[PDB]
Amino acid sequence: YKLICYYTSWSQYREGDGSCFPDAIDPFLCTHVIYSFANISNNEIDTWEWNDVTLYDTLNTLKNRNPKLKTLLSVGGWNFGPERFSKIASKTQSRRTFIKSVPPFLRTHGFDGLDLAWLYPGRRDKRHLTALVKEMKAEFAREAQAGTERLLLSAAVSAGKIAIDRGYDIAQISRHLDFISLLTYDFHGAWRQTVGHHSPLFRGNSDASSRFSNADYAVSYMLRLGAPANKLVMGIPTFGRSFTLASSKTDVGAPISGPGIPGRFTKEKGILAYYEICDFLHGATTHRFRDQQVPYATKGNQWVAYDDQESVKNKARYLKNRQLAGAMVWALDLDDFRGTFCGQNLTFPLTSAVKDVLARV
Ligand SMILES: *[C@@H]1O[C@H](CO)[C@@H](O[C@H]2O[C@H](CO)[C@@H](O[C@H]3O[C@H](CO)[C@@H](O)[C@H](O)[C@@H]3O)[C@H](O)[C@H]2NC(C)=O)[C@H](O)[C@H]1NC(C)=O
Repeated sequence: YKLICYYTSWSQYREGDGSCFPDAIDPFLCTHVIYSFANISNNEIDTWEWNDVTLYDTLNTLKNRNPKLKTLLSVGGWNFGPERFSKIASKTQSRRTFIKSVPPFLRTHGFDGLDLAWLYPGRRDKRHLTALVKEMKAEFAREAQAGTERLLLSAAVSAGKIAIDRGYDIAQISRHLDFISLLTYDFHGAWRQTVGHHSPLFRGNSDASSRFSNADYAVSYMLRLGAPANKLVMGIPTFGRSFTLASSKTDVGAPISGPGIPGRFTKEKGILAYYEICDFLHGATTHRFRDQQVPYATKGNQWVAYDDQESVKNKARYLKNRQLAGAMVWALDLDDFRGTFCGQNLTFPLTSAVKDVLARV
């Protein structure tokens, strides 16, 4: 069982305790840690924050306390134009230049692999996406000839039926990717105004349309398109999505006027870190969609959908019963990394819960 964990580079800037560096990571918690978002310039992989070289180095030293740890660097992300990616993949000339530029870069900074986070391929990208992966892996097999351990190659994929049908050739890229991470937590549309859970586990007996929006369906679909169970990694949120109610209605279906208010440390509308949700929970009413098996809390005119220890152990068991390769946790830095915000003196509550379940059988 794999436990891929993402560490986001821009979490250093957060004020107070909110600040997180490679430093705070438990060497023995995850199996793969993915440093989040490198850039591309002149069709060549490159750093993003000025001190990426120092943090790169800082993270890669964890491999000194734990030999078996493996780290990878991710390319793209949400603040990286889709188009920008799409331009590089279409022109074989500019694509080969990018591919040729990765090995070196990783070997120098100490990573054991690359992670592609092209955030959403369009109908016109599917063919090139397949080209990019295919060729990139060929490059990695060829470079292992130099007598060093072959670099890994993976990818962050959407879990939206429509998104997959539109831009991914799952059967084709499944064979060159070392492992695939399903973004099973972006389900409730950024578009419409209705309270809903972004990462539901199950269909949920009460609501006909868009059953395609839950981890279970996303997973069953990928297996059908051709992805091997031994390459799928299911995504698990370590954050919550907030909304500002537009009425005293709190139950499934209630009106919304927009995202929720900012977090004191997170400072971003609509999102809250797990440690912020821990402080928010005080004096809030909790609820739990029994059909989907996922939380939600309300307080004042704020309605928050999130994941606790139990909702997370649940997804972990599911993951196991379908025999998937493992779990993926988005943001170690959104988890209670210090462990001084959520009751129990434990550190990394959620990611640990996933790990305990994974080490069972
Ligand atoms: C990831 O890589 C991007 C592509 O290289 C970087 O971008 C830009 O490259 C230049 C420089 O900023 C931009 O054009 C600017 O350059 C000069 C400064 O010499 C300015 O005078 C001019 O006004 C422009 O700002 C381009 O806009 C841009 N290329 C694009 C956007 O297509 C980008 O900085 C980098 N991202 C980060 C955070 O490193």
